[PDB]
Amino acid sequence: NYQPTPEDRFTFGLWTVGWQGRDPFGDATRRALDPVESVRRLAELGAHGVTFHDDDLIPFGSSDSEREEHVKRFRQALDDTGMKVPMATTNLFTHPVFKDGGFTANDRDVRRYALRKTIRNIDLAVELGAETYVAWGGREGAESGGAKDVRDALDRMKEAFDLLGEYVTSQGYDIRFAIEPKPNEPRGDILLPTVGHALAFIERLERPELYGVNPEVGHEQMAGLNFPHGIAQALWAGKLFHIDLNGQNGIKYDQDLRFGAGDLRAAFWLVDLLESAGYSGPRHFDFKPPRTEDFDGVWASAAGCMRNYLILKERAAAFRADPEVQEALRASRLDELARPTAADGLQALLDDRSAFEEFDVDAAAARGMAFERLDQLAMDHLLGAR
Amino acid sequence: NYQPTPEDRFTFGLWTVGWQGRDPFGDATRRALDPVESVRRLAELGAHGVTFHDDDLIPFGSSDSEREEHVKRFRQALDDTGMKVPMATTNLFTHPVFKDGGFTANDRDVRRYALRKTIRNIDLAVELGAETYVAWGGREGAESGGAKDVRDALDRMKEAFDLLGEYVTSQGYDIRFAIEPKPNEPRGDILLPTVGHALAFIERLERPELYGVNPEVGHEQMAGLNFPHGIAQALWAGKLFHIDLNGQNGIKYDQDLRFGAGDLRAAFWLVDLLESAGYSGPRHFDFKPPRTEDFDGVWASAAGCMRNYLILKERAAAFRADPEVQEALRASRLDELARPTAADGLQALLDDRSAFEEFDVDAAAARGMAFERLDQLAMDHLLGAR
Amino acid sequence: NYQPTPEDRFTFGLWTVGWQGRDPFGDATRRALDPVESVRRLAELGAHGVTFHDDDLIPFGSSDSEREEHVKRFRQALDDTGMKVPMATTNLFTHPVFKDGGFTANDRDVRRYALRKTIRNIDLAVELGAETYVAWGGREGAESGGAKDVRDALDRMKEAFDLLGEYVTSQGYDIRFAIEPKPNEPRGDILLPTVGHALAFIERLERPELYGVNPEVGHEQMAGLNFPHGIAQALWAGKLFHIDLNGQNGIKYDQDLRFGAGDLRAAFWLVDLLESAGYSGPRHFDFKPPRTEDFDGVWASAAGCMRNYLILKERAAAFRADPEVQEALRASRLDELARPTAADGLQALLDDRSAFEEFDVDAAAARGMAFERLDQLAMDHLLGAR
Amino acid sequence: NYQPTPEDRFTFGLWTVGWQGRDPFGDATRRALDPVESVRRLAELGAHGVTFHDDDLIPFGSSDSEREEHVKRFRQALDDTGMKVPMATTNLFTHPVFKDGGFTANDRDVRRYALRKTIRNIDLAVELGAETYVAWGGREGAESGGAKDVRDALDRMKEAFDLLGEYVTSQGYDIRFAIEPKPNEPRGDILLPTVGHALAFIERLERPELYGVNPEVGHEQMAGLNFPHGIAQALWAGKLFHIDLNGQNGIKYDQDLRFGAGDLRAAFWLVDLLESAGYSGPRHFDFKPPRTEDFDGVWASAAGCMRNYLILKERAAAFRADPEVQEALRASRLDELARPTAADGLQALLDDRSAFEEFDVDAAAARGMAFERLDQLAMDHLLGAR
Ligand SMILES: OC[C@H]1O[C@@H](O)[C@H](O)[C@@H](O)[C@@H]1O
Ligand SMILES: OC[C@H]1O[C@@H](O)[C@H](O)[C@@H](O)[C@@H]1O
Ligand SMILES: OC[C@H]1O[C@@H](O)[C@H](O)[C@@H](O)[C@@H]1O
Ligand SMILES: OC[C@H]1O[C@@H](O)[C@H](O)[C@@H](O)[C@@H]1O
Ligand SMILES: [Mg+2]
Ligand SMILES: [Mg+2]
Ligand SMILES: [Mg+2]
Ligand SMILES: [Mg+2]
Ligand SMILES: [Mn+2]
Ligand SMILES: [Mn+2]
Ligand SMILES: [Mn+2]
Ligand SMILES: [Mn+2]
Repeated sequence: NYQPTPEDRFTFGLWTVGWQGRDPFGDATRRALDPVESVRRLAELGAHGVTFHDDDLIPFGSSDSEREEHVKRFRQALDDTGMKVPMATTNLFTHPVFKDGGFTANDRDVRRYALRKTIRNIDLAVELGAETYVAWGGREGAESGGAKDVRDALDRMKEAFDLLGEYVTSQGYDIRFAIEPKPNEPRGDILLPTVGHALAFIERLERPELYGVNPEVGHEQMAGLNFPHGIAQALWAGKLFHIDLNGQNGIKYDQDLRFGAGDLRAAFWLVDLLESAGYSGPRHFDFKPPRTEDFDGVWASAAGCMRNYLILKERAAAFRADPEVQEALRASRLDELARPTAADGLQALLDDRSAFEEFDVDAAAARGMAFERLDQLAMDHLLGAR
Repeated sequence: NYQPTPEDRFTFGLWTVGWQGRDPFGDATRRALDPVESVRRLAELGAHGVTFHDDDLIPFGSSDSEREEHVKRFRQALDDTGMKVPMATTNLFTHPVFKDGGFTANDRDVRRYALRKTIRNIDLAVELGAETYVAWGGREGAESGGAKDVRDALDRMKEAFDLLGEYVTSQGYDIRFAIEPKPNEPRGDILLPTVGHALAFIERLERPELYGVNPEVGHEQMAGLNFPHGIAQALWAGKLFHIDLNGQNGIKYDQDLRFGAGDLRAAFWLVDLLESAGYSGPRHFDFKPPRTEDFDGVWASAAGCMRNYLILKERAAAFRADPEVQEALRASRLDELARPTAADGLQALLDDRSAFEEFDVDAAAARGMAFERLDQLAMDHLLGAR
Repeated sequence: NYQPTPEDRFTFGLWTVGWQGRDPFGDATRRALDPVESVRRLAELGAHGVTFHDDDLIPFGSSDSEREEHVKRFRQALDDTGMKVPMATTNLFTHPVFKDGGFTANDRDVRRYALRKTIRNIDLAVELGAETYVAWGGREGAESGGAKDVRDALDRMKEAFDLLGEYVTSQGYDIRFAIEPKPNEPRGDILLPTVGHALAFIERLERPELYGVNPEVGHEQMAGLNFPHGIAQALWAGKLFHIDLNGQNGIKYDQDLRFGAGDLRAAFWLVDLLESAGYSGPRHFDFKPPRTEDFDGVWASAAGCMRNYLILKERAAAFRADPEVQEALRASRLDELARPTAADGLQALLDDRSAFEEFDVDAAAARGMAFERLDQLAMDHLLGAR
Repeated sequence: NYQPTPEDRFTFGLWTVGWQGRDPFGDATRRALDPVESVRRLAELGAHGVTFHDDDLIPFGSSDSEREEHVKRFRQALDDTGMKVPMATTNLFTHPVFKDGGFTANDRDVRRYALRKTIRNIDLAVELGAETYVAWGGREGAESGGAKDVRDALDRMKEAFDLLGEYVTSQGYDIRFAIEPKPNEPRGDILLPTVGHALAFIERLERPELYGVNPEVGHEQMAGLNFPHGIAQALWAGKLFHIDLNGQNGIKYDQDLRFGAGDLRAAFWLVDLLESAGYSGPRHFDFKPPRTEDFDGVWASAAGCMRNYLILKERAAAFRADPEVQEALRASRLDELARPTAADGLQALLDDRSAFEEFDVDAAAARGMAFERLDQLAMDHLLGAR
C-alpha cells in the first residue's frame, strides 16, 4: 500500500538523508553518507531522483583530479539505478567567506566569487540533466538595520541573477532558475523573504522568463503564511518551477520535518492543489531526519515523506471525486467564483442597475456560504471517515 | 519641540481618531466623531490632510440628498482649514454582504456590487483631490482550504483591478491605486498577504503602472517580516505610492498602535529609509487610539504619532550626519555594496582568476564586518546618548 | 457513524453557536439566538450540556423581574431536555466599564464591581448544577508598559480570587474555579498568559485546592506552544478542572474554529492524551461558527466539533491498541521513561560507576530513538491508512 | 559616559564572547577563546563576573590531570582580576548522548549520567563562589507527539531536581537552582517552555525554596510573550534568582543578540522594573556576537550589552523621577492599583451598595485611562526628547 514509484517524481537532496545532525546546540549524531550510497538507497525506496549542492558532491576545495573522481562515482551510481538529477544548487552559505552573503555580500570580491562558484556548478548541473537550478540566498540579509542597504542589495541581487541568465543564454542551456524564499535563519531577516517577494523581484530581471520560485512548505509557514495560497499564486503566475516539501510546526526555527508532519491539513490542501492544477515538476523533499534517529530512522523518515504524499493524494482525489463534495462545492458557489465578474464590460456594469441601485444587499448578505459543511466533508475524507 | 507642520505631510484616516473602541470582545467606549470635527481638530494638531472610507463620510445607504449634505459639510471643513485629502478608499468589509469578500466573493453579484461601490467613491476621491486610491482586501480569503479556489480568486482580483484601471483611464483621472497588504484578520488568511505578494500581483495587471502598494507597519510585522526591508523593496520597484504608519508588538491581532509604539527600532530604521530615499508621499497614520482612552487621549495619541516620527527623523538625520557613523559605514563596506559586482562583464568575470582560482577565501573570511560597532552607534543616536 | 451521545460529555457555551458574527471589521451576520432554542438544538445534536456568561443568559442591566423570567425559561429548557450546566462564567470584558480590566482594573471601584458581578453569578451557577466556575481575565493587562504595575496587578488578582474562595467556602458550595489563560487579545498582553503562568499563580492563593485551569486549544497555540504538552502538565499538577476545545491556525488573532480544524495533528495527540489519562470533565467547545455561515452552518459547525472529537478518539484508540505501535513504543523506550531514574537513591547513584566513570557514552549515543517510525505509525492510524 | 563598573553586576558566559560562530547552516567564523583570556578581557571592560558550562571550562572527556590544570589556570585568572563566578551550569545538550534529553531522556542510563555530570559541576561551582546553579533543559522535549510521555517526563524531571536538592542539602551548600525556560529549539517543543511553566513545576518539588527561574529575554519573546510581565510575575513569586539579558526580534530562532537590540522598548521596561523592584542578582548576558564579527567586534558587542543597560537605566530613572510622569501615573490611577480592593472584607463588600446596586457603571466607563499620554512621556524619556 502507498508504495512510491519513479512516476511519482519524488526527489531528495543529498543533504537531507545525509544530514549528520549538527544543530546550533549539538554535535553530529550520524556519520557522513557517501553520495553513491544515498543514490542507491533512495532508488530502492522508489525515489525518482536526487539533487545536490556543489559541496555535497565535491568536498570544498577539491582539486580537479579529486573533483573528477567524485563526479565519476556519482554518475555511475546514477547509471546503475536510472536515478535522475532534476535540480541542483550552490552552497553559498556554509563557508565563513559567505558570512554576510554571496550575491549581496558587502564585499565586492565575495560577490564575484559567489558568482564564479555558482557558474561552475551550473555547468555540472546541466551535464547531469538538471532542468532547474535553485538559488537559496540564506546569507543575504542582516541582523541589524544599518548593516545592509537593501535597495543596493537588491541592485546586486538583480545584477547577479542577470549575469547568470546571460551565462545560460550564451551557453545555449535549457536550464531555468528557481529562487527558494526563506524569511529568516541563519540571518536575522533574509532578503526576498517569501514567495511573493521572490515573484515580484523576478519581474525586474532582464529575462524574467528564465526565473521562477522553489517555495518550501516550512519557509512560508515560518512567516505564518498559508502555503497552499502562496503555491496557488505561484501557479497563477506560471512560476512554480519546483517545490520543496517538508513539515513545520508554526513560527519558530526551520524544522524541515518529513512531509506530512507539522501542519497536516495544509499538507492535504497542498497535495490537493498540486494534483488538481496538474503540477508536473519534481516532488522534492528538503527535510532533515531528526538527529534522534540512527541510519534506519533516516530511511524510514525519507520513506515516510513519499508515503504521506501518496496517502494525501488518495484522500484529496476521493474528496474531489465525491458527489456529495461536488454538490457542496456548488452550494458554496465555488463554481460562481470561476465565472467572469463582468465579461459584459465596464459600461454595461456601470449601467447595470441590478449591480448597485437595485442590488438587494440584505438578501445577498443572508445567503450562508455553507463553508463549514464543505470543510467537514474535507475533514471526513482526510481522516478516512466517509 | 517636535511640533508638526503641514509640510511634514502627516495624514490620518477619519476612522482612526474616529474609532469608537468596539473590538471582538467589547462595546464602544467613545461616541462617534463628526468628520467635520475631526478635520478641524487634526488641522489644529498640525496635520497635512485626512483620508476616508466612503462609509466613514457618507453613512451606508444614504439617499442622494443626505449624501450631498455630508459631502458639502466635509468640503467646507476642508476649505476652512486648508486640509488636503491625498487618499481615499472603499469600505468593502463592514457590511455583512462582504462576509466572503468584495472583489473575490464567491457570489458573482457581490463582486459586481463591490466594483460599483468602489467606482462611485473613486469619483468623489478624484473630486476632493486624492492622488491615491487604496484597496484593502480585508475580506478576500478564507478560513478553510476548500472555500476559495485561490487561482480563480486571483483571476477575479485581476479582473476587478483591470476594470478599475480602465475606468480611471476612460475618465482621464490622474489617480493611481495602492494595494494595502495584510496577512490575516478578519479572514483566517487574506489574499495578497504581504508587500511582496501585492507587488507580484501588480505585474500581472493590464496597466501595471497604475498600481503600487500602501504597506502598513503592523501588517508586515503580523507575518514577522522586516518592515523597512519590505519598504526598501517597494521603493526599489518604484511602487511606494503611499504608506500606513502605526505600531505593532509582534505576531498577534492587528494592534494599530500609535506610530513609534511597538517595534521602536524598526520605526527608527523605517524613518531613516523614508527620509534617505526622499519618499515624498503622505505619512499616513492608520492607527486606533486604544479603547482605554477618552477623547483627550484620542488627540494625545494622534499627536504622539507625528511627534514620534519627528523625533525619529531627527535621530536618523543625526546618525547619518555623524562623521563617526560615516566612517563606520565605510568600515562595514556599505560603500562597496553600492559598486557594481561585475561591470567588467560576464566574460571578464569568467576569465578573472582573482575571482575564483586565486581568490584567497580565508583572508576574506577573516575580515570582520564591524556590524556591531555600527549598530551601537545607531543605538547611541536613537537614545540620544552621543 | 460517530454520532455523539450525552455520555461523551460534549458541552457548548451559549455564546458559541450564539455568536452573531460581529468582528473588529464587520457587523453581525446572524440574528441573536434565544438561549432556550440553543438548549434544544444542542440537545438534539447529542450534546451533554451548556455553559453561559451571566450576560448571555440575563441581558445586562436586567431588573429582578426580567432576570427571574430569563432564568425560569432557561431552567425549563434544561428540564425538558435533561441538558446539564457543568460550568458558568462572568462577562468581565464586554461592557466599557471593564476597558482596563475587572479584577485588576486600575480603578478600585471597578474591581469591587467586578467581584460583585462575579459573586452574583456564582450563586446562579451553583443553583443550576455547575461544578466549575471559569475566570477568563480577557481585559487584565495592558497595551503599554507604564499602564499596569504587574506586581500590584497580581496582588489585586490574588485578592479577588482569595475573596471568591472565601465566599464559596462561607456558602458551603462545592464549586471550584478554573482560570482560562490567554496570551493576548483584546489586551496587547494579558496577565497569566499561559497554562503555566496560571498554574504558578494558583499556588500563591490562600486555598490553592479550589483553583485549576481551563486551558483552551487556540490560546496556547497563540503563543506557539504545544497544547498537548501544556495539558499534560496541567494533568500532572492535578489541575485540569475543565478544557476548551476549538481550532487555531498558528500565531494570529483568536480564531475559535470548530475543534479539529487548525492544528489537526495536535488535536489528535490532545484527544489521545485526554482519553489515555482518563480525563472525566466536560469536553467543552469554545468556538465560533465563522460569520460566513447562516444558521444551518452554525449547527453543522457545532456538530462537526463533536464529530471530529469522536473520529480522533477512535483513531487514537486504534493507534494505542495496535501491537505494532506497542512494539514501536518499546523500541523508542517509552517504557523506560516510566521507570524511576534512581530509585536506588542519591548515594547509590554517586557510587554507581556505570552511571559515569564507566558509562559508555558513545554506545548510548549511537542507539537510535526510532521516533520517526513511531510517528509514521501514528500518522498511518490518524489517516486510516493501516 | 555609561562606563560599566563591577558594582553594576554585569556577567557573561564563557560561551557568549567565546561563541565561534557555528550555526545550523555554517562553519565557525572565529577561533576558540581561551577562558583565561575571556576573564581578562571581560574584566578590562568593567564586567563583574563570568559564568560557565562544565564543558566550556574543562573540555569534555578530560582526565583528572587535565581537568585540574584547566581549573587552576581559570582560578588564577579570577584571582588576578577579582572577577567573580556567580553562576554555573551543565552542558546537557551538545554531546550526541543527550539527543533525547538529559534528565528526561527516554533511556534511563542517560538520565543517570545526566545527574552525575551535573553533580560533579555543582561541586566545582560551589568552590568557585557560585550562588546560583542554572538548569537549561534544551534537549528535554520532542519533535513528534508519541516520542515523549510528558507526564512521565515531568515525573523524571521532578525526580532529578529533587535528587539535586537532596545533594546540596546533604553537602551543606548554600547554592540554589534556577530553571532557564525556553519554548523550543533545538527540540521541536521543549518542556517547561516559559517562566510560568517553570514556576508552576517548582511548586511540585520536594524543597521548592531551593528553586527559582533564570528567565531569558529572547526565550519568552520566542513565544510572543511580554518579558517584563513574566519578570514581574517571577519577582511577585520571589523566584527571580538570576536573569539572562539579550535581544530577540520576534518569533523565530533564538537570536541571542546583544542586550538592547531586538525589542528596545521591552528592554526599557525591563530595566525600569529590575531597578524599581531592587533586583540585586547578576545582570547576566547570554548573547552571541553575530558570526559576521571578528574578535574586535566580539568585545564591542559585549561592551554594547552593558552600555545599553546603563543608558536604559538612566532613561527609566529620569522617567520615574519626572514630576510630570508622577502626575501622569496618578492620572492613570496607578496609585489606586496599589490599594487593596476590599480590605473592608467579604461581608462589607457584599453589603456595599456602592459596589453594585448603586454603582454608576457609565460614569466609571467614561473616565479615560490617560494611558497614551503616559506612554508618550515614557517614549519622550527613552529617546531623550524631554
Ligand atoms: O541552497 C539550497 C538549499 O540549501 C539547503 O542547505 C537549505 O537547507 C535549503 O533551504 C535549500 O533548499
Ligand atoms: O480599506 C482601507 C483601510 O480599511 C481600514 O478599515 C483598515 O483598518 C485598514 O487596514 C485599511 O487601511
Ligand atoms: O469568560 C469566559 C469566556 O469568555 C468568552 O467570551 C471568551 O471567548 C472565552 O475565551 C472564555 O471562555
Ligand atoms: O545551559 C545553560 C545555557 O546553555 C547555553 O548553551 C544556552 O545557549 C543558554 O540557553 C543557557 O543559558
Ligand atoms: Mg530548501
Ligand atoms: Mg491600513
Ligand atoms: Mg474560552
Ligand atoms: Mg541562556
Ligand atoms: Mn527549511
Ligand atoms: Mn492594521
Ligand atoms: Mn479563543
Ligand atoms: Mn537564547
